[PDB]
Order: sequence, then structure tokens, then C-alpha cells
Amino acid sequence: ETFTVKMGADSGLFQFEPANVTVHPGDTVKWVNNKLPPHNILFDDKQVPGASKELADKLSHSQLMFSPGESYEITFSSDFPAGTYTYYCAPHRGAGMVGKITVEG
Ligand SMILES: [Cu+2]
Ligand SMILES: [Mg+2]
Repeated sequence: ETFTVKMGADSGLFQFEPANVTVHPGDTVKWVNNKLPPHNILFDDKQVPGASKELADKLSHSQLMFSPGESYEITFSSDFPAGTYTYYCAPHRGAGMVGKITVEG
């Protein structure tokens, strides 16, 4: 299954919508640039399973995304450990633009 997360709330707020998603290994999370771009996707190395900067870097899309509707996807392959993965948008981190993916094995 693919789960879609909007970057920017439809109403014009600095949020991932929905904030929290639960997936199964093999599933895909697709981020779609929605409102008030740019945004990016940075995983917090302290809040991914195994507390790994390498894992967080692999998952991240650090470059800013400006075009309405453009997308970035991660498919949660077996390489990636089950557990919770917290991420944020760098330019809007203080605004509370944070989200979480729970990979349930
Ligand atoms: Cu943002
Ligand atoms: Mg469930």
C-alpha cells in the first residue's frame, strides 16, 4: 500500500498531513508538495530505529522541494528496521512541521 502525506496543510499551515502514518514493510510513503513550499524531509537520527545517522541520511530528501505537486517517496524495504521514524521540515521545524512513520513488522 502507498500512503500519501501532504507537505503543507490544505488550509495553508506548516504541517505534514497526516502527521503520523503506520506502515508495513514493503509499503511506500509518498510525500506530495501541497501548500506553502518549499519544504524538505529530514529524518531525526536520534528518533529512527538504531539511532543511525546513516539510516536517517538514506531516508531524507534534504533538498528543498518548490513545485506544487512534486513528490518524494520511500518504500520501506526489509533493509529498514521496524520501529518509529520521526522527521521534520528544516525551514519549518520551529513552526512544528514534524511527522512520524511507524513501521510495524
Ligand atoms: Cu516545510
Ligand atoms: Mg493499525
